[PDB]
Amino acid sequence: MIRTMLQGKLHRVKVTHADLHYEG
Amino acid sequence: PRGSMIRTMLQGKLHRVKVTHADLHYEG
Amino acid sequence: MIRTMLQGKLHRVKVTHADLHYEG
Amino acid sequence: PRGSMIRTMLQGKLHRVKVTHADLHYEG
Amino acid sequence: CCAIDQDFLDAAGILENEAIDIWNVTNGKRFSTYAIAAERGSRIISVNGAAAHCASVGDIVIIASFVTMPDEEARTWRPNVAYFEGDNEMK
Amino acid sequence: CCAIDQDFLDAAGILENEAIDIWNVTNGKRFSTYAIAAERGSRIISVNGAAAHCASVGDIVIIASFVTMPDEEARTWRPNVAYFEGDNEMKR
Amino acid sequence: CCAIDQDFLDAAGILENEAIDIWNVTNGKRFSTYAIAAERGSRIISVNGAAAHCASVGDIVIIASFVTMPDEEARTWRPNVAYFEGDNEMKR
Amino acid sequence: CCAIDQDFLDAAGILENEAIDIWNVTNGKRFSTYAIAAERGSRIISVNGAAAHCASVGDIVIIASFVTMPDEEARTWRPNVAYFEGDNEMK
Repeated sequence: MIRTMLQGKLHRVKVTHADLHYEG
Repeated sequence: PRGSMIRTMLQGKLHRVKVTHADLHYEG
Repeated sequence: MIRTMLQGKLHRVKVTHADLHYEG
Repeated sequence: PRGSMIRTMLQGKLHRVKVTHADLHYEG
Repeated sequence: CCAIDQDFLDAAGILENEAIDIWNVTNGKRFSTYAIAAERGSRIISVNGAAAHCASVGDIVIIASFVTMPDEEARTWRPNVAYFEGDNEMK
Repeated sequence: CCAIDQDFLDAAGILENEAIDIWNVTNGKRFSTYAIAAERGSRIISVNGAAAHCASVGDIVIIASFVTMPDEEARTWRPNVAYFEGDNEMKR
Repeated sequence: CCAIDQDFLDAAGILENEAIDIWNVTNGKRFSTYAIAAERGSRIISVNGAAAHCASVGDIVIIASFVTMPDEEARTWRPNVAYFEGDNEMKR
Repeated sequence: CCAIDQDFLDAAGILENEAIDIWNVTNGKRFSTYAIAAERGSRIISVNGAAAHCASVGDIVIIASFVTMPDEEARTWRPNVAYFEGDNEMK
């Protein structure tokens, strides 16, 4: 049986930028 | 190899396509 | 590469019962 | 057998357990 | 969970204890839970537990399950679809 | 994440660091995170970090994990269910 | 579901009946459903059924599919991306 | 998507184009997207596209990826965790 496990995380980082505009 | 850790990856996307029709009553 | 595909569905069924109380 | 269709199934659950602590500032 | 007439589960290939998505046509809510069998013939679609916050009696929903397989097989894959009329009368 | 008494994890077959769904019976919120072990016998169900916006002390929740397997195995699979009452007492 | 011009599906490597995520840039709604093919050259993006509560004609969306693979393959994987402008014109 | 300093991706084992969950500690919103690399050293956590509706500059978030493996391996699995202080300064 196949389990889904946490691979990794960034714990409590701050969002530095947020733009609706992204083309990529 | 047996038991390898498997990733979920973006296969592909349609980037910034426009919705042309939106129908609540679709019977398919 | 492994794809996630629709296995099956019930199309437009009506909810006949709804109770917060369930123990099972 | 190779290429078999794979299901997602309920492995297990805690049914109707009560939350004892809820802490926004957890640093683990 | 969502209890569902075994006849409906049979037609759609959905298993007892299988993960399912429920998409509510009436109120737009979308959630995931697992399926349980209700009696065969009963027509029951019962939204139990926490899920009762996402649908009411009379709401029209779509219930779906998903499986994985390699790309080569997925290219010709055919889902199992059941269609309903009147009061959960399978056509 | 959600810290859970290790006895409860054992009973439900849920592993440390496993993905879990939490369905809040009290307020109807549904979210997914991962499990971490709390001390055996603590009877702790601690909703930590961002998840604290989705549950409060006293709320009744269902915590579930899902696995994948082939169809024939799935058709005979029996989930591990632990039932609770009172002071997070596991019903035998 | 979401009916999508078959040319678009081909360009993005998305299959009929494949699970897809739709992220609505216009209203911020995020939902998952499955893809069905619309006629080649129709340039249709039709949000059907319950999903019509999450998108409207004119809304700009991103439609994505995800696959699984082992780590070494994942580290060299290149997604299939189709970019659009104007009258759902696929940018070459 | 979410563009993330390559140094951060390296520490957490998260790959370019990998599915990720973002859980917003500030506003409680939870969503899933995929990761893209921002320059190494830049400290950037940029929420792009539709995702910009779910987080604002200054919000504190957790970014996570998940993998599958058999039960036997999962029993001893150890995730990769990176911890941050001040202004995205990795400790």
